[PDB]
Order: sequence, then C-alpha cells, then structure tokens
Amino acid sequence: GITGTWYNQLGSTFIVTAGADGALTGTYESAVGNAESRYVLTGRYDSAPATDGSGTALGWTVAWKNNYRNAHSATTWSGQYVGGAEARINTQWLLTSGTTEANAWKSTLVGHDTFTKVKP
Amino acid sequence: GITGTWYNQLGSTFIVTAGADGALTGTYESAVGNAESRYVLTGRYDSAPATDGSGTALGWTVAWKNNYRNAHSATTWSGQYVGGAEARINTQWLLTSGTTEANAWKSTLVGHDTFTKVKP
Amino acid sequence: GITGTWYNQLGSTFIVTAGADGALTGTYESAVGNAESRYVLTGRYDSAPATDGSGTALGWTVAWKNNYRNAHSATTWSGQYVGGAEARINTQWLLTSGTTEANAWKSTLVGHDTFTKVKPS
Amino acid sequence: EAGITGTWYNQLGSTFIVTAGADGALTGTYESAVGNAESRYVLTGRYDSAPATDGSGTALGWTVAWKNNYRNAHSATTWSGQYVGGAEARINTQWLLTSGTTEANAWKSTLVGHDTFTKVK
Repeated sequence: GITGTWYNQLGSTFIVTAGADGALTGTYESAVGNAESRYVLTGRYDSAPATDGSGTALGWTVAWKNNYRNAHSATTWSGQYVGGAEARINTQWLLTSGTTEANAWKSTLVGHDTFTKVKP
Repeated sequence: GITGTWYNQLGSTFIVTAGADGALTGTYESAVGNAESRYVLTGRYDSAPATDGSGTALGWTVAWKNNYRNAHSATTWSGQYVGGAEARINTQWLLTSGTTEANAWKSTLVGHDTFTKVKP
Repeated sequence: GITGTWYNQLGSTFIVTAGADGALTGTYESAVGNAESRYVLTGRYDSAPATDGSGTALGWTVAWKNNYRNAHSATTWSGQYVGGAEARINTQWLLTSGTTEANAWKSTLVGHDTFTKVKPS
Repeated sequence: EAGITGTWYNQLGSTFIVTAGADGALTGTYESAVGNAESRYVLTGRYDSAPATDGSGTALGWTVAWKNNYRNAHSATTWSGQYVGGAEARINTQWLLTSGTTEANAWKSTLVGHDTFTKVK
C-alpha cells in the first residue's frame, strides 16, 4: 500500500515505489508548481509487516541537492505506514545541515509530518 | 571520504559506499559479525558540500528485517561527516517500531551515535 | 493566554498557571502510560514574546512520580503557544526513563503533542 | 542522597547550579563559563526522588526560557535525561530548543541535540 503518491500537510508531494526487496525509491517535490524543487529520495521499509493492526515501519532520506540548488542539508523521516480507507504515513524527521564544529550544536532540526494519499 | 567501514560508540559496524550522485549503500550491524546480524542500508549525502569548513550532510535508513530476524522497526540516522585528521560522522537517530494507533505515542526512540574509522 | 486548562490530542489534561516572572506551575494528568491522577509540573515561558506574530516559547517537565505511582521517568515538552481564534500550544517532547548503562541507548522516546483549550475527546 | 544538588558543567562550557528538593523539584540557574549576570537564566524542573535500586539512573528534566532581565532570545530549551551516580557522576541528556516563530516558520522552530554534564571542568 506504500507505492504511489503522498502529500504532506504543507505543500510537498512525493512519489515512491516500495520494492519487493524492502527498498523505497522515488522523488520528493518541496514546492508544487516547481520542477527545480524535485530531489531524489531513498529508504527502506519492512517488507513483511505484522498483520495485527500495527503499522509498517519505514524510513527515508532526502539530501537537499539537485542539479539546480543545494541547501547543504539532509532530512531523514522515520515512521510507519497505516493502511485502510484513510491511509497515512506518520513520521518524525531530523534535518541536519553541514556546519562548522562551533555551530554543530545548532545543526539539527526536528519535526513531524503526516502524509496522505489525497491532497489536503 | 565517506566510503569505508565505520564503527559507532557501541561497536556497531557501518559499511558504506558513497556514489558520485549522492547515493549511500551498504550494510549495517555487527560487533559479533554474524550473518544474522547484518542489514541493508540506503541513504543520501550532499555530493557537493560547502568549501567553508562545514561538514557534509547525510542520512540513511535500516529496516530491521533480514533473512533471519524481523523487529518490525526502522532506524534513520541524520548527521554530517566531518573530515580532517580523524574523520567522524556525527548523527542523531530515530527508531520507529510499528504500533497500533493507540500505542503510536510510544513508537519512536531517539538518540545519538558518533562513528569513526576505528573500533571504540 | 497560557494560563488555563488544556487538553492534548489524546485527552491528557494540562492545568497551568503562567506567573508574571516566567514561571509555569500546575498539574498534568496523562491519558496514557504508567500514570494515575495528577502529577506536578514546572516550567518556564517567555514572558515578553515578540510582537511580529510569532508564538510564545515555553517548556515544562513532569517527573512521573506522585503519591500513587512511580514510573521512574520524566517527560519534557518544548514548544510554543500560538494565539488565535483557536489558541494552541504546539510541542515536541522527550520521555526519558531511568535505565542501566547497557540499556541507555533505548532510554528516550520522542513525540509531539498539540494542546487546545477545547477537549478533542 | 540524590546526588544532584550542586554545580554541573556541560561539554561546551555552560554551567548550572541546581538544588534538588526533597519533593522532586529542581530549581537553580543556567549560565555561561564566563559567569556574567547577562549570561544567567532561571531554570526549573523535576526529578524522580525515589529512583529504582537496580542500578538504573535517575530520570529528570528541566527548562530554561532564554529571557532574563538583560536579554531575550524568544526561545526555550528543555533537557530530558538521567543522572548516573558514582565517583564520575554524570547527567546524560537530550534537549529540544524551541524558538517562537510565525506559523509559516513553525516547521523550523525546534532544534534537537544532546548535552553531558559532569561535576568537574
């Protein structure tokens, strides 16, 4: 139920393929009408989840460099896919920027994102 | 400088290859070195970091399923590589386990790992 | 304003008073976990926030010991109060349990709670 | 003896002086290595005053809002962690620093990190 297009609550979209070997591969678009706002993602998911009501654990990374832009940073999302008629991917994320050592204390933001199969 | 064998502070073993386009691939886990303890990882890194002394942002995921065990969970590490005399990767991580909706509040552990090219 | 009774998305009850000196005091009752009736909280908030439409930063702690139960753990909530037609406190939290050194890597849970003055029960 | 009352130093110079009350309160101040009044802020928190006896640490947490009589950063840090006793006593923490932001900037409101405190520097 993971392969396809997902939308967060803030205007981002990604398309992912959940491969038979546990791979997640796809593209994350940070801004809707922008073609220079697309980035590679890559991650892993549990390809044999429990069928007991529990979500399917997964995670992925986007390094915020493409052919057009580079923020010198990367986000990782860690979360779980929850199926059903209102399917969701519920995540928490860490965004680390490259810094000098003196700035390392402020290198990492934390937050949370919920993705749905239908636009907000 | 990222490609290589790294060890965290607890002795976990991170064997990674960084490709020219931003891909990370490799295997994660073990001090025991047994086959039941090794897992696929994939991730991303900034392939054109700043030239001002800042580190190189990266992240990767392991889903904790292999041919031997399945913990129904996934860890993502978000961090930066710091070159120089003693290379290091400093990270923070999120470990999400699949849960029911009622237990989702306790699904995610957080911590920090530092990796070097020598065993602890 | 921050002073009042708030509820998170799970129905936990946060009764707080914001003092003129930046202090938060009050009680917390959890909808989840190894917890029963009210626990003491204390924290701090920015008593002179920016005037540009930003929220008001704050944080508080509950140690999960009262006269009835002790879970040997503590949650801290870090967040901001956002004035609006529907005022909200948006937080991230860290729950640390006391552990042995061997188990310290799994000592800390992380999550996010949103509080409103209206209960979403 | 809880072992927590006193002065602690993190790995980056900062100092705090805390009192651990018999009732689970933490009260004190957080300051820089320099120690000037302008670098000193109130803190408040809670700790488990009856920790387990199996070798586990003592859970605790505290908050500093970064406003004092001199300066205001419109932000607050919470530290969540555990005290570990012995000759080399430590407090191992993870922290969340939330800044007041507009809603448009709320996605970047919160930094995360970790701090280890010891009794010597």
